[PDB]
Amino acid sequence: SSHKTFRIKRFLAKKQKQNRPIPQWIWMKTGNKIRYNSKRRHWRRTKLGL
Amino acid sequence: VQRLTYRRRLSYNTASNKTRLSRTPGNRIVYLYTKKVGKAPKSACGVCPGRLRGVRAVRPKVLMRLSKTKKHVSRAYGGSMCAKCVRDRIKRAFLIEEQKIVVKVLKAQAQSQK
RNA sequence: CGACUCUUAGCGGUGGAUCACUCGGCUCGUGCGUCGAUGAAGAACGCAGCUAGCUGCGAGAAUUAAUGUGAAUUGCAGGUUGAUCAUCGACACUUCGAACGCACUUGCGGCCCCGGGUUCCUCCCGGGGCUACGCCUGUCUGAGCGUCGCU
RNA sequence: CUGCUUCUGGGUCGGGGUUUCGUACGUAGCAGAGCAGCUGCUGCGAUCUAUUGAAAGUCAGCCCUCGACACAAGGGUUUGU
RNA sequence: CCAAGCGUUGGAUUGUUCACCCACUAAUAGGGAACGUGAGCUGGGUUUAGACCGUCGUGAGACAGGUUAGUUUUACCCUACU
RNA sequence: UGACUCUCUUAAGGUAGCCAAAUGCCUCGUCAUCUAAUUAGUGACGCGCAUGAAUGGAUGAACGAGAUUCCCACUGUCCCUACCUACUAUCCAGCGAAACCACAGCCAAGGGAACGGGCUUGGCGGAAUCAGCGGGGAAAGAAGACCCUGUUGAGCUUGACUC
RNA sequence: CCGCCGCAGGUGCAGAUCUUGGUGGUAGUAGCAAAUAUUCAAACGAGAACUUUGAAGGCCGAAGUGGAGAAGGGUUCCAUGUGAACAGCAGUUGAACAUGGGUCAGUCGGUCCUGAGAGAUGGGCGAGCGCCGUUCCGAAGGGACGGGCGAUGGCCUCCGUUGCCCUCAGCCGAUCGAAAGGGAGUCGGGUUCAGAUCCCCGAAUCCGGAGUGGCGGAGAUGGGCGCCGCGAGGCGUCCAGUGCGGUAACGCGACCGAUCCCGGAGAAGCCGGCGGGAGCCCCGGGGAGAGUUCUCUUUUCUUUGUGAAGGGCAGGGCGCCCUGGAAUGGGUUCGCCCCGAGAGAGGGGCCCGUGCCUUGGAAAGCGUCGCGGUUCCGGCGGCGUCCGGUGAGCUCUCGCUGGCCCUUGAAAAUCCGGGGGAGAGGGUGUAAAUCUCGCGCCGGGCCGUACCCAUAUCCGCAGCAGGUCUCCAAGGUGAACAGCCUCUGGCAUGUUGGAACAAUGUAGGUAAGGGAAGUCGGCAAGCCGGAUCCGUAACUUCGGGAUAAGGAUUGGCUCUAAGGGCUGGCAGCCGACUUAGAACUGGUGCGGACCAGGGGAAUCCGACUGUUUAAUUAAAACAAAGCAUCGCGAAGGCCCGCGGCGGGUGUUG
RNA sequence: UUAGGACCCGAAAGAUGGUGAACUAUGCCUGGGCAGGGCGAAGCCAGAGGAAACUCUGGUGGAGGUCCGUAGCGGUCCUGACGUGCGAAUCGGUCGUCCGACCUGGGUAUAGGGGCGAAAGACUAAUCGAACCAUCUAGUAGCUGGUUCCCUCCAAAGUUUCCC
RNA sequence: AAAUACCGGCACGAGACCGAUAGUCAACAAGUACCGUAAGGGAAAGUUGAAAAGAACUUUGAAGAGAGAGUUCAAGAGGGCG
Repeated sequence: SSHKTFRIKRFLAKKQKQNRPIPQWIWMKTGNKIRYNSKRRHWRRTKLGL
Repeated sequence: VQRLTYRRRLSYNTASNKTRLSRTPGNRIVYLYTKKVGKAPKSACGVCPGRLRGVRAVRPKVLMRLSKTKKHVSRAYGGSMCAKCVRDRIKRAFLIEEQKIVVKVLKAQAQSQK
């Protein structure tokens, strides 16, 4: 809700910064196997737990 | 016609969440969250159905701010007991304490003939 | 003549079989046989010039010191008196956790000691160290018409 | 199922005819329960009467125009004993 | 007897097929087609779960014995027909 | 018929009442009523298969999305259907599933696991389709919830057996 | 990679409603049909039925499709770019994607408190992890006023921080438990692309603190005496001073005081009637700007500010107080109710004032009309922001008063007043201790704060016709928060368009004559329906039945009469709505839409109201009052637990 | 031929230890909420008629598990719509109740042979005549279904006796 | 003490074992994504080439997509590509 706890707001803060795509210099590496970010987490589709 | 919202998070019509209509210098009506209606002290006697005189009827944690004279009347049992039940107990204190002496003097004058 | 439909073949699709590979398993065998109040396992949240994950690490944070090694790291920039790698013995190691001041809100203190607000001066501010339970040995302090003792 | 120039043909609009409803708005009145306001003239008044079988709609799948107004000899795809 | 061309109905009570009856009629004949016909309907009756009564059973329960409430799904395929 | 009387069964023998009732097998009970006609309803009648007194009997205003019968009014429920309207269906641009499916898909009889799309014997048979439609495919659905069997269970019961 | 000779096996598939993956026919088919609706130009752009802007037409119609929140979501917020995928048509659009941005508090919440409850310790139990238990089988207090003996800081001044020990202490359970209970104190205007009671500006306010207290005022500067001097004043002494006024209710700005004790506030339900004050609506004018003006309209529409905290005044309230003594009883309400326990009448007192006036404050806001800085602006200016009336109006709020209960409607933190009077203070002064009085100084940490809050940010796998807690609530019609229509605000028809107008549907209608003949059955539909005036049966538990049944009436217009305030049996002025009677009048139409009971005679069952099988059964079932049994006097009845000096009924009898 | 998972797939079950009252059932705690009308209980007032006892009359008042009826809460009939749905229970019309045995949000208590139940074996997270999760477990099955190369040679039984 | 046990742990060695539907659930960012309130349930997914030499340039298109050109033994290997 609007009314959050510091532990929950910290939990949500982490799950925002994990929800960004790959840098496009990562796929130019030598032992590169990553196409896209498989763990991208949309807010309609998957509801984050809690 | 002006329909206007709650200003706090509390979206329920509880005794805490009570408002009044207030026209601002912006020429608009907005909710000011009213204080509760304080009660004057009821008598310490316990036969007076009404509440005391000369004491401010105000919410009880405000009493720190109030001057001494706003919280009592200048009398014996001031702001604690009503004038009626004090002056009936000035009588009751007296006429009992007299009646003690009436049986005190009779005690020796009921003994002394034996 | 057709279109359409079927069969076969050529080619092209759809699809991912087959084969060939294999820094993975599985199984047997061997040597060792080591966690923790000096804060474990586990969890949380951070940490990269450009970084989401994985891995790595802890406000010294994809590491510090020392040692060995001897010129890289590398996706892209940028900057031998030891680059970098392994090794790892020195140091450091945020929050929760047996989890320890009391609560689990990151909510409240208690006490001692430092530095600002000063002009030890009591509030205030920051810092620092203690402040859990059960228990052993001793220590201190008082308890009892406990058993006595002497005055 | 039809139409797309006999110097004519369909279309559209107009007008007729037909027909549906029932008398339009404005205007006028010594019509109107009255009431208000001015000393009989003047407001308000549903309604009524006249103008007024008036007004309005009427082929979109009604009928006749010969009156305006354009438009109409074009495009596309195929077909041989 | 040749004979199925053509008709064979409207209703009261009944869930009823059956039956009885009123009234008409030329006549109110009998049947079949998965006891025609539920992706045609209806769901009155039977035949779930709820309930009541009677008899039966110590009881749970039983009862072609009454009673009441009770989800009726799909065609756009192929044929047939239109 | 049996107020009266005796007897039997381990106790009493259904009293007041109510009834073919939500309770009556026979049964569409018999009589009256309602109708032109009533296996319905109501009112009676009780030898009541198998009614009955807190396993409560009888009643009863008010009440009821409870179950019934009748009357008035109103009506397309019907005689007997018709028209209109809106959204569909329909056709089109764009998008675009599913169930189901041995192969499949025209009949008559025959025989056959005794009701065939295929077999036999006759009828016959003409591309590709559209909108409908419910005759058939013993159509789809879901390893019959009926029934029976299993030395398969579970819920419940008790005077089963063992605790 | 394989032949031959041996060796070994997880060694050969069409099936198992086989397992996993892939692809067909059906099929460019079903479908994209819930809540009335779109249309015209233009813009950007490769591209428009869908975007945006404008104009039109509509809808939601204040119990909303509106403006805000709580749960939950967690970046969905905002801007800019993108058009691959996704948004079941499309897209220049988006809650998609990609880059950046965004949540500011002593005052709003959390924090604090306790509620039902949860739960350590001691104790008990238990093979044991543990369980029970929460005041019970407990040495359960680490606090303060006083006194020597000492250490200390400032001229150790005499006091602060203490050390050692005397005297005082119960209130009885650690801790947890509410973002809706309790709970001190912040408001106005402006500002952002997205944040404001949080930022900026301006007004306050609360709490805590102060070490030699920063100053004032209070305390608290009196009364007798013996001298000079026209007189005042004078110089000395005694004693006094923890404030004053009012008959009172109680008032004045302070007005000493401890352990202790008492009390109050916090802190009490639902409902009815009536009143006071706001907000809104309404009525009559005046401005300012618009809209209409073919005609009529002194027109219709919009707009016409003043916060918190002070102070004063209304106006409410009083179960406060004095006079006096009341019957011929009187005062008084809508109802009541009140009185020799003190009424009427008179005179005061208190409390609340959210109203008004005033500081705030016009400087700001808004309305307008006009000038600049082209843009950098809380830009500089001018005019106004007015005068009143109504009310069973609606909403909130305050008060008074009654009803209701075999119902009696929270606790604690925190805060205050009193009762006592142990102490304390100074000896006429530079007076003291002391002050709940006026000002002054400093400080207020931590966490949450964006947005959606529902026919698209939540939960039902989805932008799912489901579900999901509240606040505000305009005008007309009307009994109405009904329905219908409109304003403010919102929207684009609910995941698509176009063209037709077949059958069959689905959702609305209407039907001549008959009228239930249909059918299991009046199922569905239809009739009836509002108000006023008459009239109303059986039965009845006398309450009902009952809007029984059955009639008459209803529009528009135009009058008549009746019902009231207010100033000096009558004049003067202001009425605000309703009722009745009447005339006239239409093609008998009038509750014109909307809203809105078919009725009667019986039977069966259950008294009734209530509850029930979420998702096939709303019933006659269940419950229920009433009635009647049965147990039990506590070492008990009934019941729970593995256990216990265990637990429920039981804060019981 | 056996015992073992024992050729492969398959029960209904049983036991053990855990997770659930975000739905719903019930108790508790603390909050919120409910137009406008009809009927007119006691109390009360005045008047009338009578000798009191008293009997009336018209007002007043505003009672009730009272009635019509909105929101709310429910869910009757159409056995309507829908039935590869908007929806693993919805839609529409018509309906029940709407001051109380009322509706409702948080908080809180009760947990699986247990809970709670105005009682329907109802409800206990789309699960209820014994929830769900993991394990014992590859449980057992006289019962179904399947049981994969070729050629060659031989080739049946459905009867006897005994058997829960 | 020793002989003895050791499907966990830390190192190793090996195999008539499996070869990406196999072998661990997991050869990969696997106890990961996702699901459930929770207990728990629990995946799919290896291969460009020797070397990116990963297709400069020109051209049609709004772009996605092509047409020539080019790289390579090979695009008949064109960034889910033996």
